[PDB]
Amino acid sequence: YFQGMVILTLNCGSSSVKYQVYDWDNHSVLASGVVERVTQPGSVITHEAKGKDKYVLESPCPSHTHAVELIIKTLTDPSVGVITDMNVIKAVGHRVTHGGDKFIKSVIVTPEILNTFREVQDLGPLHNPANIMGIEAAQKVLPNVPHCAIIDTAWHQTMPETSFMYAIPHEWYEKYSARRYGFHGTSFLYTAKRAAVILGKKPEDTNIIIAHIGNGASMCCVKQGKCFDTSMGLTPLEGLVMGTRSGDCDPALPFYIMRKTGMTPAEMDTALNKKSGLLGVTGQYVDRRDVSKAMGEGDKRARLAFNMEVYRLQKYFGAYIAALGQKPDAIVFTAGVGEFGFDTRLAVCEGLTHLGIKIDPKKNALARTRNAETCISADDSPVKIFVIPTDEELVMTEDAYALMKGTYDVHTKFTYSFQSPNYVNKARAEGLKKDLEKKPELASIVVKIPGAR
Amino acid sequence: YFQGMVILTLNCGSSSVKYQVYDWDNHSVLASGVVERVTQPGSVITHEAKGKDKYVLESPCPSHTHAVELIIKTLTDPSVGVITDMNVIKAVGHRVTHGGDKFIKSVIVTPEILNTFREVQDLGPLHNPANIMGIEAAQKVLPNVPHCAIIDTAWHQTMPETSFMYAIPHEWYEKYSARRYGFHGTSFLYTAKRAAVILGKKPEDTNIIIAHIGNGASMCCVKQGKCFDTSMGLTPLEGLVMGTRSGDCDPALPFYIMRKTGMTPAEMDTALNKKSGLLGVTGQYVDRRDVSKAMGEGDKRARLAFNMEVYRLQKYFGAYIAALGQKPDAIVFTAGVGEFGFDTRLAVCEGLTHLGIKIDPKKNALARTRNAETCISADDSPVKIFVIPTDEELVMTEDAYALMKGTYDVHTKFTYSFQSPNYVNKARAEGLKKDLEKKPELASIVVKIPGAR
Repeated sequence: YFQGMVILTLNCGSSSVKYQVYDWDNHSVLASGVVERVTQPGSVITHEAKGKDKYVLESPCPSHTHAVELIIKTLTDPSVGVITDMNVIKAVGHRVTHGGDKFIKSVIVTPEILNTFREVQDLGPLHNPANIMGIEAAQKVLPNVPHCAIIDTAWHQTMPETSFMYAIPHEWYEKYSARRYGFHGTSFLYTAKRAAVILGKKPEDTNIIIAHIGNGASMCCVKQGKCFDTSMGLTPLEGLVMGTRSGDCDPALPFYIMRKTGMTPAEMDTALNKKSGLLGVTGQYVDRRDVSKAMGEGDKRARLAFNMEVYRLQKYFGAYIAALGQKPDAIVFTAGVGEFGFDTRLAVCEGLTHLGIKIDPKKNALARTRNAETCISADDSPVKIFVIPTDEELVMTEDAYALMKGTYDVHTKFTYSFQSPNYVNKARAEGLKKDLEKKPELASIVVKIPGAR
Repeated sequence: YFQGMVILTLNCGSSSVKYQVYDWDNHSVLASGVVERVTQPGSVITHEAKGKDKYVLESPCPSHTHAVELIIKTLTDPSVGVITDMNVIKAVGHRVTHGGDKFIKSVIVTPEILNTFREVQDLGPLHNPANIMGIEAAQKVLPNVPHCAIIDTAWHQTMPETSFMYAIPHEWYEKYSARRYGFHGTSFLYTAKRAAVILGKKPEDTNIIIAHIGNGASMCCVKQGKCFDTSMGLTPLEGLVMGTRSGDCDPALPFYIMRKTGMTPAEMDTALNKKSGLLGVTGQYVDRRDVSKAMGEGDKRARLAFNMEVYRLQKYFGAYIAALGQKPDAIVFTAGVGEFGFDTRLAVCEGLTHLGIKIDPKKNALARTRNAETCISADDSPVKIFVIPTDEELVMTEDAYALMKGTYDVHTKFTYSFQSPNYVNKARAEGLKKDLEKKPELASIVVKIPGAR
């Protein structure tokens, strides 16, 4: 088939470049991978091509430009590559963490848009610099395609002022744009649209609450198909318990600890972002799988951390049920913990039965796959409970494709491929076949999509 | 009657001493008042004796000791005083803001207890110093009676670790006692016991949520008669919108503003505590009455502030309903806004009807008095809604009396006078008679107390 409608997506950190290559016309992920230790000694690419063994190559990358060059060379390599030449790529979608209130939707990057991103860089100091370096790097390597910014905060720009304002001097909002922004926008967008499909409803008629529980974790209250409130803040620090981030805390606590320790703002910022969360409580574990294993071994710090995560999730579900003003149609679990953390999901939902959330423990225990969307609520639960594995890369891919085509708009005026009842994820469909060979009962909880033919 | 069982209560700030004199055996408030501008030029006492016109006298008070001496001289004065001599006072109850996790209940002050308070002073740096100066001052003026500490954090010491731990390095808890403490303890204790009386239930069987909405504002989740969670934090800054405090905020926001402004921790701490909240949003108003009046005049900043307060209250009610694991027996509004802010109460409760909270707007509009406990929910509301005017001074009075007598203990093992169905507040009963002359329909919403004869 025609292989020339390929989209590259990139997510660049201070020392890494994650990539995916998507063939739009054949609806397939051709490859994904990561360059690690970018700007550091020992840079190394790990490249996973469809149907091939993992490929690993050490090659120095003192800059993000070297990392993008290494990706392209690997993708076009005759033996391990997946595209015939670099011109097979027709657009690049880049992750940008923070758009302030200057960006409500994805954009094609221009010099003026880059200047605008510089205005907001100070809102996302720990993330935007490397995202922008990645844009600048890829623009040099792939100069003849549109480079698009898909912005983690943009989904949340529908929040009303009563949700996004902090109770702070109004001049801090007016002069410094201090307000709640929220993150995980591509994940919430994707899972909100999938939830509408599963419910058989137009998005604008849906009222749902989504928990993206990954290493970073946040919740979104989706009222009439749009973000109404979300748990992260000006920055990704606020809200739920996370792997290394504190989430919610008395704003005066960091200042107290500073007076006790001598730490300065940047150090306190690092402690709250890199040494808190589950790692801080347990003293050693970031991954929820390690927390759960240690709890089962009797580790009281892990048991505490697990329970703190559960309790804060319960409180946020309660808060956002209140915020919705009505019973939600559904709650959604996504990201790694949402998809695999059956014990977290059980403990959260068992504490919410008086709010209409009734999990079925047998269904919940079966939902331990990234390859299927499932319903784990009891048949008669007032509120449906879905596990919807996310697909941030597909949002980035489709935004770049639609911007390149000229049809992209904000989601209240734009229709995504994955809003179709007949949308399929080819790689996940193949993985599900394998999952069902080993656990046939999983088939009984896969969602039944209205109108899917 | 015998007039010699008198208790003095004191609440000392950096420039003020508030006092009340309670005759225990005659169950009556003899006087209350305040010395203002203590330690400052123009110190002045305002003294309100039962049945008398307000008395105001300017008299220099360079120290809290001078302020306590002025109070005692005024109380024993032949024309404006209320007690024959200083030895009529048999105990003094002092407000202490912060007890850390070292104090779970009220105590008679000794030198060793004062040393222990010094260990925890750094947890309550903005409040404890003047509270302790007040103790030391009154011990010199009234050396022959017990001085008792009634501690705003103590009520909350029943919180379990899953509620009180922040997701921070465990060493910050272990070395610096960093955790959630909560405040308004005397108000929550009093109103929780009154709510149990009104419900006709033993306290240990009650599950209620209390909103103390004063200039400072916080909420308490009372599970099985004990604090389970509360909205203030390590310090009084966390949680609800307040007159000048921010409440909840991304912990990284103060550090961002610092980089934008040059402010240092103590200054940022002052901005978040003294220039935020309603004052920050509106730019000029602290009192909810001014916010509501300005909203009615069309002030968009006041309308925003009012709505932010309402919305955060809704979210906390939702969170604490979740935390309870069951429908609450009741929600309670108290303190000045809880007692008089009918518009806040209406807006909050109308957004919670799907959580069982059904206000009756006619009842709600009648509940604008400090002189009665009322029920403002619809007759068939799943969750009762009570307005219970608080009485922090009575808790302080009774704790001091019971400590002096030797019967005091933590509230799970001690019975207060106001747990009786037949408890009456004499001054409020007289004020209610006057309220009913002007608004007879108020009588229809006054609580009917089971077992009250």
